[PDB]
Amino acid sequence: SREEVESLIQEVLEVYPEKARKDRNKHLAVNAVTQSKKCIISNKKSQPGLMTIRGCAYAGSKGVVWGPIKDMIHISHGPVGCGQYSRAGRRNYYIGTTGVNAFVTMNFTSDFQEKDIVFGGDKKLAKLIDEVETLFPLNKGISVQSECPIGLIGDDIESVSKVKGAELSKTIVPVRCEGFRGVSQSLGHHIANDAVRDWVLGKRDEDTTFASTPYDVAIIGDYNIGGDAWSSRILLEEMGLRCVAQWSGDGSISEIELTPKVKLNLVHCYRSMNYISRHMEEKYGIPWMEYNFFGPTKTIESLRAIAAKFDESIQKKCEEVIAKYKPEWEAVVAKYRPRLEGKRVMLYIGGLRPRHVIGAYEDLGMEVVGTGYEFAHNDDYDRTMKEMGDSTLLYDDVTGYEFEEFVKRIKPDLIGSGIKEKFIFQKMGIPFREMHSWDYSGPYHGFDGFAIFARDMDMTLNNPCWKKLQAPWE
Amino acid sequence: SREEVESLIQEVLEVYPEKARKDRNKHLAVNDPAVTQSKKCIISNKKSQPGLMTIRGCAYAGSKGVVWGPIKDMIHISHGPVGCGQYSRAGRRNYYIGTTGVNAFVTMNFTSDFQEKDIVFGGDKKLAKLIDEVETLFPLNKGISVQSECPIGLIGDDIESVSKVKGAELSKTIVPVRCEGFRGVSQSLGHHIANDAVRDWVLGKRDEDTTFASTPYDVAIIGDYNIGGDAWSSRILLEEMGLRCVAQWSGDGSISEIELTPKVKLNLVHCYRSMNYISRHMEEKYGIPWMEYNFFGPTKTIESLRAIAAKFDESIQKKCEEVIAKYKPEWEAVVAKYRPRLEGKRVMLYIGGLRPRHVIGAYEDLGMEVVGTGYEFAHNDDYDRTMKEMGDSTLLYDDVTGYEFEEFVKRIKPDLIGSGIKEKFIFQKMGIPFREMHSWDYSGPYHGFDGFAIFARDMDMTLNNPCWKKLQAPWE
Amino acid sequence: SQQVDKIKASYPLFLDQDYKDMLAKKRDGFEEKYPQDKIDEVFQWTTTKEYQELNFQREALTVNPAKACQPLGAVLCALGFEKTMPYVHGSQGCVAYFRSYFNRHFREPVSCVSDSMTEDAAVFGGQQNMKDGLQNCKATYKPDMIAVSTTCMAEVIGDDLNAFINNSKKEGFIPDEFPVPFAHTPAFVGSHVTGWDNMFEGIARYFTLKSMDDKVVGSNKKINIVPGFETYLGNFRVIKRMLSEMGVGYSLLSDPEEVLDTPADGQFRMYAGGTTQEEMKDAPNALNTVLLQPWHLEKTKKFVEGTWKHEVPKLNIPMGLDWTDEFLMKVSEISGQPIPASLTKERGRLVDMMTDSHTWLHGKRFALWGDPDFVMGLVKFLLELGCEPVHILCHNGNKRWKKAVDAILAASPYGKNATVYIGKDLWHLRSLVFTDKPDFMIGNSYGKFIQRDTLHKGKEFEVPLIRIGFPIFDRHHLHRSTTLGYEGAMQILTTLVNSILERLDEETRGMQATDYNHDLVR
Amino acid sequence: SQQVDKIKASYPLFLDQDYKDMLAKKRDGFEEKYPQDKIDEVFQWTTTKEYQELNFQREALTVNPAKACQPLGAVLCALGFEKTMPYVHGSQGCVAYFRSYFNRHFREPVSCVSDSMTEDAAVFGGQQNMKDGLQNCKATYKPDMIAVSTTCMAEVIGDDLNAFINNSKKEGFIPDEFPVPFAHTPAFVGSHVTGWDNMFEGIARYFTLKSMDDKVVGSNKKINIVPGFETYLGNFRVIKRMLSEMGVGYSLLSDPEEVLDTPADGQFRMYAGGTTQEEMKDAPNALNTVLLQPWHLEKTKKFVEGTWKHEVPKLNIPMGLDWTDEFLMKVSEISGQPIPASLTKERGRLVDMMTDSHTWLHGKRFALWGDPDFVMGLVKFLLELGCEPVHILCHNGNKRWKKAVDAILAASPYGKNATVYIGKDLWHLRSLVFTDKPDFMIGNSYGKFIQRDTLHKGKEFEVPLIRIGFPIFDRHHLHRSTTLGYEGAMQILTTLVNSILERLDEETRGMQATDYNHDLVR
Ligand code: ICS
Ligand code: ICS
Ligand SMILES: [Fe+3]
Ligand SMILES: [Fe+3]
Ligand code: NA
Ligand code: NA
Repeated sequence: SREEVESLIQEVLEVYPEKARKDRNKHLAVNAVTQSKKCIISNKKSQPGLMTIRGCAYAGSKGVVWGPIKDMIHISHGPVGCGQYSRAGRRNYYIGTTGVNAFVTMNFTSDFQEKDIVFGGDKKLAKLIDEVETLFPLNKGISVQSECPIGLIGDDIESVSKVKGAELSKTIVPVRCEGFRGVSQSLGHHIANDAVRDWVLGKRDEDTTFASTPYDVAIIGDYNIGGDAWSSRILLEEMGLRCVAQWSGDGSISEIELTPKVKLNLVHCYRSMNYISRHMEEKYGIPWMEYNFFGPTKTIESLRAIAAKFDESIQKKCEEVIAKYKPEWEAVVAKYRPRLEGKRVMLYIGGLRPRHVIGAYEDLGMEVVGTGYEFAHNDDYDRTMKEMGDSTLLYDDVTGYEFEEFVKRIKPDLIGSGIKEKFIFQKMGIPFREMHSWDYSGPYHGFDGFAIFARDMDMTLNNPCWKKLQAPWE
Repeated sequence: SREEVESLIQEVLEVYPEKARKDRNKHLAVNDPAVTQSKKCIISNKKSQPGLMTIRGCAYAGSKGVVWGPIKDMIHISHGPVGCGQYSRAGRRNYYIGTTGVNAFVTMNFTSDFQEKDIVFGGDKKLAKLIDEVETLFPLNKGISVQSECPIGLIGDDIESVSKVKGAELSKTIVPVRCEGFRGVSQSLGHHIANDAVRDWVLGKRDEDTTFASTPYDVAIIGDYNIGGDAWSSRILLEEMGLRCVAQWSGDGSISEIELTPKVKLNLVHCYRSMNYISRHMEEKYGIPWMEYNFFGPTKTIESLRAIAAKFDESIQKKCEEVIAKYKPEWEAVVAKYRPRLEGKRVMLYIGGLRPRHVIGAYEDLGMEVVGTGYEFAHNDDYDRTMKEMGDSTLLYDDVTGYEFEEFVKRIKPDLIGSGIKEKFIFQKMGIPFREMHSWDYSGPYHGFDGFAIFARDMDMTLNNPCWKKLQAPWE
Repeated sequence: SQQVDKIKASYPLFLDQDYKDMLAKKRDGFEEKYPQDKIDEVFQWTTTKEYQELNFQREALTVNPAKACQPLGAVLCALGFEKTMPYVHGSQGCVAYFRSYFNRHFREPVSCVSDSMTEDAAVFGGQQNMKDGLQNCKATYKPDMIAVSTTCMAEVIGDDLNAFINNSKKEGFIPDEFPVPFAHTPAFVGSHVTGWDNMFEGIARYFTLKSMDDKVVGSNKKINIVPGFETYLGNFRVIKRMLSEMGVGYSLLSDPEEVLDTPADGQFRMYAGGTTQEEMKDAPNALNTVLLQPWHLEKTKKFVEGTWKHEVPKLNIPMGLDWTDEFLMKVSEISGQPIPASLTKERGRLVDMMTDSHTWLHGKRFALWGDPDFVMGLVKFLLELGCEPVHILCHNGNKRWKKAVDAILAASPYGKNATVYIGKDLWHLRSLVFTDKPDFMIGNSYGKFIQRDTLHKGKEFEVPLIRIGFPIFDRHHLHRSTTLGYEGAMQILTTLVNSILERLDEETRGMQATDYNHDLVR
Repeated sequence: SQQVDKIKASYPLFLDQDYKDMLAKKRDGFEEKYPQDKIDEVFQWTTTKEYQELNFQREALTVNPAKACQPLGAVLCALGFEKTMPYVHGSQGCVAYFRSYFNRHFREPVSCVSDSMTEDAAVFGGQQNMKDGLQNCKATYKPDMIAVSTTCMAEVIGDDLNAFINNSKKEGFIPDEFPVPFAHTPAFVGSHVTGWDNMFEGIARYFTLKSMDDKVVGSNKKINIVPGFETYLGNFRVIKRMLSEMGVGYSLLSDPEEVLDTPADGQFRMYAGGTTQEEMKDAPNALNTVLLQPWHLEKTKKFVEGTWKHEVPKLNIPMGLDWTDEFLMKVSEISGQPIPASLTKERGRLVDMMTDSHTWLHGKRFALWGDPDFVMGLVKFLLELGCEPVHILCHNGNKRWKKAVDAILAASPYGKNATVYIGKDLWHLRSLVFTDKPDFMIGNSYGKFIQRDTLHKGKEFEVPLIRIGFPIFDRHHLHRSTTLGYEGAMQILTTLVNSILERLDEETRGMQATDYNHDLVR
C-alpha cells in the first residue's frame, strides 16, 4: 500500500510515449484529500489510441436519459449505427405495451444515406415525424437525438421541431447530443437535462390542477436497471411519501411534467441529474438531496435522512419500514457475509456506482481496494475520497492496458465493471460481475435488491469454475 | 410380366439353403385372375424359416400390442421380464381421449419386471401383490388384464387362479391372457387368444342386462384401433348417416363399450383378421350379424356407406346419400389436386393382416398402381380377398424375408414402398420414397373422407419430395 | 370436413366442433367414465406427499421402467464388429422389438435375426433352430461373423448355446472355422447393459482364450478401448478423435458408428466398418485396456485382467471436466504420449464457456435418469457447473454404484439436497418432481409424459424435459450428439443454459405483464 | 420482501402483490396513460392489412433495422489478421459500441481502439489524433499491424486517411515499414457488410499493389478464400476442414477464429492466430480467389481480378446441398484435387437426414432475414428441404441481389408463395407475419420482440423464433455453430425439424384436450 501503489502507477506508465505518460500520470491517484482538485484530474479529453472504455454524448442523452422515457418515441437522427448498437442494450425497465403505448426497446431512426449528408436531413425528419404519427398514434411526445453528422452538416432540427410541434400540437424535443460534443457521455447528460428544461419541464408551470400533498416527492437519477427504481419507490411509499415521478427509469412524460409540483427531489445519480435538480431549486424553489439505496447501511441512512425532511409521522413510518426489513437483510448478511468476508474487489463504472456501491460490499465484509470512473468530475471524486479507504487506488478514464496491469499486481478476488472488461478478466481467472447491467440480474437497490446483490456476488466469487483454470498437467 | 416375376422369384431363391428354398417357394406367388383359390397360388400362416430375418412379431404383440393395449380405462399388466412392456411402450398410435395416469392408462408400461427369483419360485404371488398395488395407486381403473409374456407358461404359473381369486376378492374384472410369445407363429395367434379372453372374461358381463336403451340403428366398430384417429374419422361418417356407434374395439374403447356390444344391431368389422373370431361368437350367441367394410379412399368408403345403410331402413339410406353428397366436393378437390401428382406411379406394399389389401382402392383413387403387396401373418381367407383387390400378374409374398423384399424391390423398381419401421430406412437409402403404413409415418388419420385428404397429401409430399433427386453426388 | 388447400392432420382436425361434439357424445353415451371432478380430485391426490409415500411402498408393481432387457445390449454390441450379424437364439418377436427400438432412435436400418423357436422347441429344445438358423443366415446375408445371444425363452428351457453351436459345426451346417461367438443373456437378469457386457466378453473369449501363449502385453504399443452400451454417434467419434490427436495407437473394440450412419447414396449397406476380427485377436498385445463405462463392464474387466493380464485403470466415464482430465492423463501415462496443445486448448474453451454461463446455471435444480455410467457422469458435470442434481434415479443401478455416487455428492456443496435412487422407475420420479419440484428434467423421451403431468397441475409447476439419454424418439438426429470429453461437456453446457433461457423467455413473454424482463441480452 | 433461501430476481419479484399495487398506483396517479381498451384497439389495428399498407408507405422513418453501419464490419475484418489492432479514426463512442456489440454476441474480449476525435477536429481535422493515436496504440498494445477505418464524423469533415498516415510516418510517430492499411467506411453508405469489403480491399491494396511485378498467378498452387462478414466460428472452421480433407493448399484471408475463442487458462491473450501479413503479400501467387459471400465483396472482387489477374469463379455461398456441391466441384477443378471419400460420405449423411425429416419439414412456412449471402443460402436450403420461404427480407440487399433470389424461387415449386423484400426493416416484417402468418421465423435476437407481439394477439397467432444469424444475444454459445457446407446444413436441418416438433409437443401437451397427438415417437 501507499508506496506500493505509487510505484505500480509509474511502473505501468513507462510503456507510454511521454505526452500520454504525462497526461495519464494526472489521472491515476492513491487516496487532506478533501479536495479532488489536488490529487487527480478528471473530465478531460481521452488520449488517442489507448482504448478508452468511454462512450459518447449520444449514449449520454439517448442511451441513459431520454431512451427510458417510455411513452415518447426517441428518434436516432443520423446513420443506422447508433440506434442499432444501443437498441435494448440498457435494461431501463418499464411497464408498457411495446409498439402501441410504449417504445423503449424499439429503434426509431432516420437511417442517413449519403443523399441526406449532401442535401441535409431536415426535410427527411419532418416527413419521418408525420410517418411516426400515422403508425404510432399513442405516443405522447417525440425527441430527436442527434448523431454525429447532424451538427457537422448544418441541419436545424430546432426549426423542424418548432414547425412540426405547432402543426401537430405535439411535444417535439430537439437534442443536440452529437457524439463529438464533449469528451464522454457526461456532456450528453448535460445536453439532455437542458433539453428537458427548455422543451418539457415548463409545460405545466401555470397548470395548478394536480392536487399536491405535503409528502410529494420525485426520484431523480434512477433509471430502473433491473427494476432498481421500483425497489426504491416501494420503500419511500411505505415510509408514507408519494413518488410523483421517476426520472427516466419507467418514467412518463406526464410524470416529468408534474415534477415542478413536488416538495423534494431525491437525487440518486448526482452526475447525470444534478443539472436539472439545481434548476428546479432556482425556478420552483424545490430543494434536492442526494441519497444511497445500495446495501442496508446506506438505505437506512438515506431513509432516515429523507424522513428528517418531513414531520414526525413520516419519521415514525421510517422506523416502521426499517423494523420490517431488518430481519430480512440480517438473514442475507448472516448467509452471505461469511462467504464474502475479507475478499477484495476492484471497480470501474460510469459516474456514480464506483462510489455508491462501496457500502454494500462492506455490508458483506468486502474491501474495495480500487475504484474509478469513465466520465466523473472532481465533485464526484471529492465524494469518492470519503467513501474509499486509505491507500486505495484511484483511476480516471483508465486504459485497457492500465486496467489489466493494475489487476495483475493487485490480484483482487472480484472485479466490478462493464461488458467490454468482463471476458478479459474471466480468462485471467478473476471472478467478474457486471456493475452496469447487473449481469442480467438485479435489482440491486433497496432491501429487496441487497438480497440479489449478495446472492450474485456469492454465486460468482465462490463458483467452482474458478478452480479449473489450470489443466492438471499444465 | 408374369414370366419375369416368376423368374425373379426363382432367381432370389437361389441363395437359400434347400429347406429354406422349398418353404419360401410356397409363400411367393404371382396373382392370376383365372384363380381365387389361394389354396393353389400361396401358403400362409406357417413357420418363419430360422435365420432369414422375418418382419414378424409375436403373440404378445398381437394381444397386448394390438387388441388389449388400446382399451383405455383398464390397466394392462405385461407379466414377465422388462423387455416386452418397454419395447411396446406407446409404439402404436391407438389414439384415445382420457386423463393418462388417472382414468386412462394406454401410453404407460405396467409390468411385474420378472427377476430370476420369479423364474425359480413362480410369479403368481408377485402378481397378486401387484394387483393390490395397482388398486392402491390407480383407484379409478375399471379392470385389469394380465398379458402373459414368454416365461409365464414356461415355468408353470397359473394366472387364471390369481385372476379369479383377486377378481372375486376385489369384485373387479381381471382378465388372464395366455399370449406368450412362443405360442403360434406370429401376432395372429395373439389376436385369437385375445379374442377368446375377451369372450370368456368380459363380453358376457351384461348378459342379464335389460337397462341399455336400444335403438334400431345401434352399431359397433369392430377391428378399428384408431391409428392416428382412424376410428374417429370413421365414426363421424356412420353417425352422420344416422347410426349410433355403441362401441369401438379397441381404439379409444372403454370396457363398458365392450360390455354393451351384445346390445347392438350390427357389427361393423374393419380388420377381419384380428376380429373375425369374436364377431362369429356374437352372431352365434347373441344373433348379431356382422359385415366387413372399407373406409380407405372415397371409392371404398362410398361403397361401404351404401352397403351398411342397405342393412337398415329408407331413412338411413336417405341420410347415406346426404353424407355422400356432402363430402363429394371435398374428396373431389383432393383428387383434382393430388391425382395428377401421383397418377401412373407404382407402389409396393408389405404390412400386417388387413391393410395390404384394404388400402389398394385408395391408391387407385389417386391413380397409383399396387404392383406388389404382402402380409406378415395373414391366412388364406385374407389372401382369397387380396386376389379380388390385386391386379393381374402382380407379385404376392407371405412372411417375406428382408433379403427377399430387398431383391424384389431392386428388380421391380417401384416409385413408392409402403411398409414398416424396420423397412423404411433401407429403401430410403436406396432412393425409393417410403411411407409407413403402420403408424402412418406419424400422420393420419387415413380412414374416411377426412383421412383420404391426409393420405393423399402424405403420398404426394414424399414421392415428389426434392430430396430424392439428390442421392447421387454430381461428381460420382 | 377438410379444406383442400389446408389439410388438417389428427391435430388439429379433431378440435373441429363436429368432432368435439361426437367425442362428447361417445363419452356420455357409452364410456361410464368417472365424472371430471372425481378425475381432478384423484389427479391432485397423485401429486401429493401422501401418494408418494404409498408410491415408494411398491415391491411387486413396476410402472414406466427406465431400462430394457439384456439381449438388446447384446445386439448393439454385436453391430460394432465388421460384417457381423447379430443373432438372438430364441423367439422372433424379441428381434422385431430390438430392431424397432433402435430403428426409431437412430433413424437407420438395424439388421438382426432370430431362429424362430416355437411352442414345439420349448418341449425338446431349439437345437434344430440353431443348425438351420446359422446355415440360412450365413448363406442369405453373407456375414463374416455371427454373434449369438438369447431371448428369455431359450434361457428358461436351458438350451446350451455352446453345445448347439458345436453340433451345428459338427454336422456341417456352418464351416468349422466360421466365427460364431455366443453369450447367454437372460432378460430376467440385470438389464440391457448386462447383455452388452456378456456379449462382448463372449466375443473376446472366442478370439483370445485359446491363443494366449504367443501374447506379450504391450507388444502392439496400443491401448484397447471398450465403450460399452453407447447410443451417441459423437461419443464413438470424439474418443477416436482425441486419441488420434494425441498420436495414441488404439483399438476401439466394438465400434458401430459406421453401420449406424451409412450414407443415402442409392444403395443399402447392411454392414459397414466395425472392429475387425484381427483387432480382436491382437487385443492381448495392447499396453492396457480402458473401459469407458466400467459400471456395466464388470465381466469384461475380469476377463481382460484374468486372461489378457492387463491392469485395467480405475477410470470414471470421461464425462465433464475432471473425469476427461483424468482419462487423458491416464492415457498419457500408459501410452507415453503428451497431451497436445490442441486438447489443452479445447479444455480451456470448455472452462471459458463455464465462466460465461455460470450466472444462469448456478443453483439450478435437476431431476435425471439413465444408465449407471451416464448418470454419474452427468451428476459430476452438473456439480462442476454449480447445479444441484436433486433427483438422481438409476433403475438398473446397484448399491456399490449408489455409494460411489453418494461419495461424489458429498465432496461438493451442490450435492447437499441430492438423493440417489436405484431400482426405482419413472412413476417414482413423477412423485419426486411434484413433491420436491426441480427446474428441469434431463432424461429420455419417456420423460415427456412427466412434463405432461406437471403442466396439468399448473404452468407454475411444469418441469420441462431436456432430452439427453436413450431412447430419444420424439426428436430427430439427436443421436448424432456427443456427451463425452470436453466436446460433449460443451454440448451439454449449451443445451442446459439455453433450456434455462428459453424457459425464462417463455415466462417473460406476456406483454405488459412480465415482459419487463424480456431482455434482448442475457 | 425476500425469502433468504429463495431470492427473487426482477422476475418474478415484481409480480408480488405489494409491487403490483404500487405499479398500479404509479400508473393511475401520474402516468396519464391511455385506457387499456384503447391500447387493445390500437394493437389490433397494428396487426391488420390496413396498417400494413400504411406501414409499407414509409419513406423517411426506419423502425427496428436489420443492419449495422460500415465500420463494424471493418473492425471484424481487421480482427482476422495476425496481431492486428483494429483502429477506427473518428469519435470514441463508436468503438465502445462496436466492441460491446461483438462482446455480447461472441461472449469474448474484442480489442479495438479509437483516436478520440473531438469537436475541435471539426474545425482543423483529425491529423494530430492520427499521429498520436498510431504512436500510442503501437507502443501500448504492441500490435504487428494497425488496420484503420473511419467513423461518420471523420467522413463528413473530409479527413484524408492516406495523407494522415503518410505524414504520421514522415514525422516519426510510427516506423515507415510498420503496416498501416486503411479504408474509408462511411456509415451513411451501404451497411456493416460494406465496411468489411472496404477494409479487406484496403488491406489487400496495402500489401500487394506496389509489388505486382514479381507475381505469377498460381506459383504457390494455393487457393485464396475470402469469408466476408462472418460471425459463426464453425463457418471458418468447416471451410478449413473441408479443404484440408481435400488436400487443397489454401490461404484463409481474414480468419478471426482464434482471437474470438481463446481459452480461459489464467491469462488474457489480446491476439491469437489470424491471417499473416505474408499470406496477404503472397496472395497474388494463388491459383485463384474464391469469395465465400460475393454479394458484399464486390470491391474486393474487382481488385482481385483487376490487379491479381485472378479469374474469380461464379460461386454462390456454400450453403445447403447444391451450393456445397458446386463449391467443392469448383475447388476440385482449380486445385486438381479430387473430392475425397470422406466428403462424399458426409454428403450422403446429410441427404439421409433430409430423407428422415422431410415429412415434418414439407410445406412449413418461414419468414427469414439477415445479410444478403446468408439469406439466399438459407432460401436455397429451405427449398431443397420442401419448405416455403414465404417472407424473405434483406434490409441491406440490392436490386440485382433480389433478382438472383427471385430467379432461385422461380426454379422451384416451393418458392411460389415467396416474396423478397429489400430496404425493409423488422417493423415491416412484423406486419407480414400477422397478415400472412408463417409457421416460424429464422432470424437474429431482435426477432424475439416479433414473437412477443404475435403471442399477444393470441396463441394461435404466435410465430416462434428460430435463432440463426447475427446478433444472437439472448442465448449462450450459438456463435460456435456452423451454417456452411454439409455440416452446417446438418445443423440447420436438425434445428428446424426439432423446432417444429417442440412446437407440436407444446400444442399437444394439454391433458385430455390435445394430448391424443402427444406421441412418444415422432
Ligand atoms: S446514469 Fe450513468 S455508465 Fe448515473 S451514464 Fe451510465 S444507469 Fe453507469 S455508473 Mo452504465 S452515472 Fe447510471 C450509469 Fe452511472 S448507463 Fe448506468 S451503469 S448511475
Ligand atoms: S389389427 Fe393388425 S401390422 Fe388389423 S396386427 Fe398390426 S392397426 Fe397392421 S396391417 Mo401394424 S391386421 Fe391393425 C395391424 Fe393390420 S399393428 Fe396395425 S398396422 S389393421
Ligand atoms: Fe437415417
Ligand atoms: Fe467466452
Ligand atoms: Na420376445
Ligand atoms: Na459514434
